[PDB]
Amino acid sequence: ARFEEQKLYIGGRYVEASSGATFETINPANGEVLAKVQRASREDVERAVQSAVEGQKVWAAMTAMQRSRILRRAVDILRERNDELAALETLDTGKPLAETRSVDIVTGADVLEYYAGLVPAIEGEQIPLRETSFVYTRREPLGVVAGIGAWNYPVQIALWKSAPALAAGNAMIFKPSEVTPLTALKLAEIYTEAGVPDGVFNVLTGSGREVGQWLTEHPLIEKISFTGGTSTGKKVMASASSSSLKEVTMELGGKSPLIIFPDADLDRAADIAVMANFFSSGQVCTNGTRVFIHRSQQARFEAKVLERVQRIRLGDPQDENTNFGPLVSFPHMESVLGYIESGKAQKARLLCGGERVTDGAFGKGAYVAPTVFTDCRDDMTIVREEIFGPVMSILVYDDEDEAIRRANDTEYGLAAGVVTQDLARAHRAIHRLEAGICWINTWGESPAEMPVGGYKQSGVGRENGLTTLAHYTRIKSVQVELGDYASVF
Amino acid sequence: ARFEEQKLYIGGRYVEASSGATFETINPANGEVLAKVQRASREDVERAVQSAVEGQKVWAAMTAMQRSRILRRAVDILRERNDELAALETLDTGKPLAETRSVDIVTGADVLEYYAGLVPAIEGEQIPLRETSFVYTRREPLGVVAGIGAWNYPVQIALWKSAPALAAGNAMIFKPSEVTPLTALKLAEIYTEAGVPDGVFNVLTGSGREVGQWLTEHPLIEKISFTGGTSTGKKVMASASSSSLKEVTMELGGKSPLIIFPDADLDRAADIAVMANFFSSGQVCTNGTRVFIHRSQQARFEAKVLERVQRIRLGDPQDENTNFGPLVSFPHMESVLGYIESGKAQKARLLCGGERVTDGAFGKGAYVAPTVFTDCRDDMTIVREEIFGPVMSILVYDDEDEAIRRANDTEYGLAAGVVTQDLARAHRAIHRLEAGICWINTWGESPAEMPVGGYKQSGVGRENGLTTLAHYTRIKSVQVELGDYASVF
Amino acid sequence: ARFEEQKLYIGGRYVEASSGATFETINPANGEVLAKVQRASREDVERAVQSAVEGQKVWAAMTAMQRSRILRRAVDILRERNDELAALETLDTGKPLAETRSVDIVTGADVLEYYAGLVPAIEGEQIPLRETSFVYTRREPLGVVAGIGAWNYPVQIALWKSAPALAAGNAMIFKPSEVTPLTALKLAEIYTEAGVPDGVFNVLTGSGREVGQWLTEHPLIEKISFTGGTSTGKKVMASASSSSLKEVTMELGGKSPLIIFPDADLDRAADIAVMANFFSSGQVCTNGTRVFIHRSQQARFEAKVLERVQRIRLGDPQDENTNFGPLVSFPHMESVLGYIESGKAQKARLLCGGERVTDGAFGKGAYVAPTVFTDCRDDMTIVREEIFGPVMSILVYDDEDEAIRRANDTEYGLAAGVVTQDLARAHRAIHRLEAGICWINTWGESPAEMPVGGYKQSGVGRENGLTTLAHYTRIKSVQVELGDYASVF
Amino acid sequence: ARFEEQKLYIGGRYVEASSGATFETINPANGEVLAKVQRASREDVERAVQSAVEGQKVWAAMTAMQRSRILRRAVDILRERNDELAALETLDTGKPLAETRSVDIVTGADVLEYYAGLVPAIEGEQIPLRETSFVYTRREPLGVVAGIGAWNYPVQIALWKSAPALAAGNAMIFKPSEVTPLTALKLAEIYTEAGVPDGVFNVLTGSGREVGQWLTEHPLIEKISFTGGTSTGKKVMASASSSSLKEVTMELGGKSPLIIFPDADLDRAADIAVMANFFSSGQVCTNGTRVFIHRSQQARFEAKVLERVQRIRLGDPQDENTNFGPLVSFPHMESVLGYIESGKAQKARLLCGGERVTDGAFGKGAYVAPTVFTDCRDDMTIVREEIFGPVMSILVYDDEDEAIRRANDTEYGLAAGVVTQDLARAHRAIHRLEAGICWINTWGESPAEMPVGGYKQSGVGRENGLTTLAHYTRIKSVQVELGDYASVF
Ligand SMILES: NC(=O)[C@@H]1CC=CN([C@@H]2O[C@H](COP(=O)(O)OP(=O)(O)OC[C@H]3O[C@@H](n4cnc5c(N)ncnc54)[C@H](O)[C@@H]3O)[C@@H](O)[C@H]2O)C1
Ligand SMILES: NC(=O)[C@@H]1CC=CN([C@@H]2O[C@H](COP(=O)(O)OP(=O)(O)OC[C@H]3O[C@@H](n4cnc5c(N)ncnc54)[C@H](O)[C@@H]3O)[C@@H](O)[C@H]2O)C1
Ligand SMILES: [K+]
Ligand SMILES: [K+]
Ligand SMILES: [K+]
Ligand SMILES: [K+]
Repeated sequence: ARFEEQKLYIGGRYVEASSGATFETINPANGEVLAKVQRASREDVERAVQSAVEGQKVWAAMTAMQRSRILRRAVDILRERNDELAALETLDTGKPLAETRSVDIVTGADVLEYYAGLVPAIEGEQIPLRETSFVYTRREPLGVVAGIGAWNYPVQIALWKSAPALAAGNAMIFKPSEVTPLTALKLAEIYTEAGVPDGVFNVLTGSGREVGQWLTEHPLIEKISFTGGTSTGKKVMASASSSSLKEVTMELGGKSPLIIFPDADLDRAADIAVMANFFSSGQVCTNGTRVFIHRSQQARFEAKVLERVQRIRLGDPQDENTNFGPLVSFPHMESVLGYIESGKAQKARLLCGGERVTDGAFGKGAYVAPTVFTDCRDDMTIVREEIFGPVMSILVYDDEDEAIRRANDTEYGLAAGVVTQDLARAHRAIHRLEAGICWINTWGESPAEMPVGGYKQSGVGRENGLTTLAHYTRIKSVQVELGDYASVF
Repeated sequence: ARFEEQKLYIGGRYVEASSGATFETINPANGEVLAKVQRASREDVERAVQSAVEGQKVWAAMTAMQRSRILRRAVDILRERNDELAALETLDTGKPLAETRSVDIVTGADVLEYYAGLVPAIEGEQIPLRETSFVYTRREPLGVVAGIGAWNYPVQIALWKSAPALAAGNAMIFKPSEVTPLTALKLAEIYTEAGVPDGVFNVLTGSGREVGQWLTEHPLIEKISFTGGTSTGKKVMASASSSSLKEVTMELGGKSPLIIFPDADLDRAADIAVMANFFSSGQVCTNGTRVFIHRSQQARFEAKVLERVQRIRLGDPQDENTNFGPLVSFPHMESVLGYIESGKAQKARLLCGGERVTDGAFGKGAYVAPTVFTDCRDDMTIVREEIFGPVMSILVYDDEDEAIRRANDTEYGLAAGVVTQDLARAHRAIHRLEAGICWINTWGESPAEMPVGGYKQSGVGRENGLTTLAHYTRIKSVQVELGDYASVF
Repeated sequence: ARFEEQKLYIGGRYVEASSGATFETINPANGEVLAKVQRASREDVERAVQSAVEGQKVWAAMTAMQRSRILRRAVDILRERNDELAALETLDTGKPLAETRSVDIVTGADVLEYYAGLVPAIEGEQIPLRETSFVYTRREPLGVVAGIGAWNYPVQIALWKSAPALAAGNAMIFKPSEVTPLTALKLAEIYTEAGVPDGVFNVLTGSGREVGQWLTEHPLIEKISFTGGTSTGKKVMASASSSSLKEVTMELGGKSPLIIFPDADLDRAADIAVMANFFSSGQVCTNGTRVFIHRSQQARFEAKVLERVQRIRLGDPQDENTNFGPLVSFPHMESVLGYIESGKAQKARLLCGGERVTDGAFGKGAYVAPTVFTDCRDDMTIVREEIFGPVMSILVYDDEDEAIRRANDTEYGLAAGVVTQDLARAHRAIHRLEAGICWINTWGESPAEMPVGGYKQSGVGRENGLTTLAHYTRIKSVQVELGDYASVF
Repeated sequence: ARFEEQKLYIGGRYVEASSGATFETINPANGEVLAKVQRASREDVERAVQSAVEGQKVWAAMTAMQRSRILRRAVDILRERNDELAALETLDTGKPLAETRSVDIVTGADVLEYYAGLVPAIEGEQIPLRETSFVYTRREPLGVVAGIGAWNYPVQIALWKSAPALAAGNAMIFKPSEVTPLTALKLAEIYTEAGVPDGVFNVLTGSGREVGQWLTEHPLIEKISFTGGTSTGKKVMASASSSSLKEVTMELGGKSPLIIFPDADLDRAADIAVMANFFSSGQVCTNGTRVFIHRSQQARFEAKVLERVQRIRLGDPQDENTNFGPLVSFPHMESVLGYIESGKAQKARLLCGGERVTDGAFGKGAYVAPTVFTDCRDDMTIVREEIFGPVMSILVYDDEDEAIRRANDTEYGLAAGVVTQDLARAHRAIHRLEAGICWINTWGESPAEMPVGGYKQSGVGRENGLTTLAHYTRIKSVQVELGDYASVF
């Protein structure tokens, strides 16, 4: 009701969907309906694929430096419109304005800026075999690719997916999460306004079980880049494989361990622990939700965490002084409380929070308190399963190697981190920790240069860094024969 | 009956399976039963996984140069045992001794030799962010991986899969094709005898719908490398994804185009065409089974092909003078004849062959004649579908761009090739042809340095070359923070 | 003088030289003094180094993307000021405005734009040795470097040297040729205006015998990048070497061969030959001044060359219709006339030109007519020596291997090119030619991505491409021991 | 003489010099003449170049894997002959058999083994410009190169220079130090015995003033790789430069700092310091001859050094129990004694040694006792100059930035190292140290994978690692024009 009805974006403009259906997006801070949003039909998918196939030909036909200049213009527009977009993202996600205006668009554009600079650097190889033959490889665009977004960092994800895709000369059809479809459409406008050819970046809104599914099954789409839950991830990846043997990137969930070594500065450890659990109200996939503390440090560490949790400024996300907002959706809140209850039921020691915040106004949003459990065990549900809400589990150990083994003891493998002042501990531990994203004495920083993604069931492929650009191309090997050809027949 | 009963190979030795079942492998040249072969049970898979998990730890703990030296020793043994292995491969596949002793083991060991030299070259990156922080990446072994083989080049495939896997410090459990399980077991012996730790290369025999399936579903196996039909490929890839989100390499089938440009030397074109269709009795996946000839050259080209087909020495594969043997299996022969019949039924012009060779002795094997159809059309079944037997389809064109468009007009994309003496034609055509493996004025050569694999539904990932070694590792990003950490809380 | 006296540029501004000496730059089109120019003293060099050492620390302390953004801003300014700069360069060099407006600044800025995007891509390696030790490398700035320019492409050369230097975090002190000091001072203003810190790009004017010598001798300068004559190159490289063991880049002269094969399009061949000899009035280092024609093509090719030479618009370089200006200076003209005279004396056949152009206004300038000699012999002075003027030598050959051996029979090795339609001959010929810069069926194009430089006495090191960026850093290996250290004592 | 007269090695065999001049090599342990050695004449150099030019063509014409196999065979032979070679090297250099048996040949062969595996990995780039033009690069051999060796690690240095040279398809003419010519001649026999073509590795004996000079001046040699003193390095590099513009590699001397931070394990620190000063009797270029100790640690650290020095087994290098031999020659000894005398004169505090060892057999040798000076000052001769003998200078510091600035305050920059347990200090310190070879908590280890070389006046270029292999090729860019060529004329 707050906004005009949102339409699909195809061929450098808004078009009417052909399903007759809509859905609504809700501000989770107050329950207000933000907008009616159209549902893409199976035929709308077809339209967007045809648009993308054509746009990609125009885009790939431009020179590298031409793509580079256009993507830079988009970066520039993103910089200037940083605050408008953050405000929109705060409305849609409930995340504090303090975060969206300094992180979401900022780090999204950083990656686009990075890749824009790298377009002329994409190169194949040359390999001499003998005087009369040699080989060269070509890195060619995949063609049409599809991105599927999650709801925790809507625009950032769109950017981190579309940037390398477009830089490598592909077209992307992007499906934002049903929960957070607003910023994705703005991004499509900005691309068009920067000079990105019609059809190169199209946005389809709708549900994953339909639109997402249809993108995953389409025989003309070459690759799917997905970000979401491990369970969904497996279904998306399977449908992508069985339909037409597509390429896949999977950025999934985790239960990332944070190991505080017994020599650690507990102030730093505590700051890290709280950042690794309560930023974006605990809705970051790389969150360090299993915190290992050595028995000699438990009491002091718990106190230091407690002092920090107590000063967390939960509040209205539109207030600049807020640094902890509501969760993204009332149903997701219900799921987090469900997990919190299991922690209580399973005799984990509640250190703080554990409840919904219902006091005046807060009752109108989906606010869960920053919750900390301690004296947890490896068989607890809060320790084994991804919660995706502000729930830290503090776990005690006595042997550093035991801590590592337990850290590794999971089907997840997204992130890991250690806090220590010791050279040998830092590097030796990090080397044995089975995860794709590893932090020493810090947490959460994810530079454009740094390739990120999960080990095991936390992912397939990577985002950011040089490697990701390469994986939005396909290798063609060309053997040139300059001498004679011999047949056995 | 010819050989002892074949057992599983686990932990550097032969072990009894626990299914109680066996199957038989047949020499397709004479129908003789070569050997009873044990069927791996679900519990045998578990045993091989546990063996592999342990072996991989020993192997990965050795230095790079230590792995290098051992893999070189294996190469050396492969060189010395080249003729024994070829003879065995000829018995199992029906492929001429002329091919197995100069190609199969030779090119298999070449790739192992290549990768052996490259072990100390595997490196991560280093990226400075600022005076107080930097990033380094590590390329770490995947751990336990599984190879699944096809029956056309049994030992070569095992080698091309296991070489980069082992070089990157992984363990591989290999499942050869039911049709051709013999050489894979020999390879396992040779690895052990070269100094490869127990469990690093294990072989399970059995059927794909069982053992293959169980490997694909296992939660402790990190990656599946598969080589086989596109249809099977899609099922394997989906099961690999849905079970535990494994990494995948898919080397699948194709309907690769060969375009003869109107300036081409027709002698060379004909030699290429016949090599690209009748080597290994037409059972090569990269076969150029759709041959485009310009209307001005059709008559002369057909004659030149005919002169070459007529001198093909079909015969007993154990005779050195044979250069065209039977197909791999009587059922596969029945399938090829089925396709041949459809070509006749659909009014394609039979140029030669088209029948089973039943004359004295040949009636005891599964021999199909080298078959050539001409005046074919893009909607014919022999033109649209992979036959995997000695069946060439000659197709006529008038516009070079039309030829390219038609070459591209398929869901396949494994290989492509052009014959021309013109600089501009060669490179411009090859650039527009949608395939991973592209030949100019030659066919079938696949050097260790050259990464090979399909576009579209012909594959995911690559084999051979530097890139393949890298993809048997996983990237870990490590960010080292050397300065202060700032918390918003 | 047309312009005010030109001062040194040190620390983000113009400053007075302390030599009390000047020289003048003259317009070679009319003999007018463009400007008095100050000569740097030793003290001024010392000042420039101090300024550079301080600038470099500030520049290096910024982040990659900060440097990137600043260089991009410089690109924008160069794009805007393209015409002003072109006009100034035309005054200083005598090159036609039609060239300077479309080549010099455009391609200079192109290279800067390329490197600006690459700054965040500069990466070290990481190598695992064993569980308790690993290595990582850093690519660190060299520090302070010096670029010494040539007079034929003054601003372009300043840009191709300073771009990777600055992109890699260095400061550069640049000394333009005393013949063309004007545009380098403009570039320095532009860098400063773009946000490049004071001291990072300083310009010293003066002679090679003084200022240039002092730069190569200075113990605080880490690298000299030099473009100019081979003889001078040797002296510069020896002084850089023996003084303090500096790294060096040398882009020197050539006598590059152009081989026209009997299957060449002769219209393309003649276009290529003329472009390869008469662009910038033949003052391009990579010029194909030895043109090999097959005997069967001689008459026809000479006629085609003559048709093109006759329609060359020799004239006032400020007239937009001019495409052939005077030479850069009167003494250079005289040197070229001497060579021309030598050609007549040694009985080459003059096909056209061979004389100074003196009619009307031309006598006030340094105009040499486009000159073609034919029936040349390998022992002729005009065939052995770099003339650096508009003088083509046509050499007849009978077979292809003979042409190649003759092409290679020189101490030079800057560029080479072949003209042919045959696929095999193009690549095979090019692989045998001993030159760093090779063109097939074209000439002169030098994309930012393509490493360019000389073989043999034509060069050391490269410019442009990824490699050049790397060669403006130095490698530091860091070995981290995480385990025990064993002493033998 | 112990051995027969040593001849030149040219073209796969020994040949007579044409100088009619000889010199002798002497065992520095007893003063005995080991052998007469022929001096190469200019004609002999000319012969060696001709032989090399022809060998290189044969070598380069083989395939990568053929070269690889041949170098591997050389590795095997070196492994077998390790003890014979060690014993010979001990005779020529005076280094303890315990070092030569376990370091010199082992690590020399290690590097050869590394590069042998890398030959097939040498690759060019391919860059697409537009649909009608692309670029590929070739990495071509340099051709004939020369290596000039030093006397402290004769065979190792011959191996580290020749390995990448030969791996990249070059021929190398090697001139060992006149002080230690014996093992280089052995290596040449071994290469030939392994299947290296005649002329590919030739050895010339003689002096630097003659033979070495003639090699740097020769117009057909493409590159000089030099290891030795900085002063000589400058002369060599200037002669290589000014003669014919050769590429150069310089591995020069140093005054490398070892910084012991207040949080260091002092037992490790003392072990590191002693190893960094007294291994090979202190005749290692990367030696940490400036040892920085914090004031609070001074007394304790000196005592720990003294305990280790006192148990050094100075003795007959042929005794396996010896771990500290004499210096390489009597004049080198005298130079070291002069430096020691200078240290006493300038009032450094002698902690131990400081004298020639003359008792019994020792007087027949060039034995200098392990010497430690302490309370040194930055302006002392022993602190500023490379002594290249067993002389440690201990320098006290008060804060960490002071130590680093003082470490950096030198024209040298070969190696640096820090000892500390702190994570942040280790990396931060190392990043500020101006040296090409940096060790954290260790010293002296130089893996084949790790690029080693000097900053500043300690070096130009690198040895070992991937980069060094690349720097033994030259880059040729090839631009293929597939479309029209436009001329302005
Ligand atoms: N790696 C990281 O950093 C990550 C960062 C982001 C959060 N991360 C993950 O995101 C999850 C939140 O999402 P969820 O509440 O579980 O819904 P879903 O995971 O299904 O929603 C994701 C998207 O999938 C589309 N979708 C749904 N079903 C589909 C189907 N069958 N076929 C095709 N598509 C389908 C759907 O429309 C939506 O757009 C968390 O669990 C985190 O693990 C980690
Ligand atoms: N790219 C190239 O070059 C290639 C080179 C080789 C031939 N190439 C391909 O090989 C095919 C021949 O094989 P096919 O007659 O169709 O049997 P299948 O393709 O099923 O046999 C392949 C393997 O899959 C295992 N398997 C079967 N079902 C399974 C299941 N459900 N889960 C898990 N595994 C399963 C099975 O046990 C066998 O080992 C040809 O069509 C070529 O395209 C191209
Ligand atoms: K995975
Ligand atoms: K695919
Ligand atoms: K050179
Ligand atoms: K230097």
